[PDB]
Amino acid sequence: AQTINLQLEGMRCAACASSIERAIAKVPGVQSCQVNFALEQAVVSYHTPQILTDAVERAGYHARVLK
Ligand SMILES: [Cu+]
Repeated sequence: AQTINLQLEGMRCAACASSIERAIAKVPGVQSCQVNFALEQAVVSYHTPQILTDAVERAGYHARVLK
């Protein structure tokens, strides 16, 4: 697969982590997602990084790919 790391903004509580995890899981192609709450980071494996960041932004959070 391919794996990307995202730096997120706007997570304020566990419900935010859940919303983001759900937004990512509704993206066709995604295989796996983990969120680091304190650091506002996600690691996502998928089968379109722009697809992922766009989904997170639609859920109401900022997202950028880390390189
Ligand atoms: Cu929240």
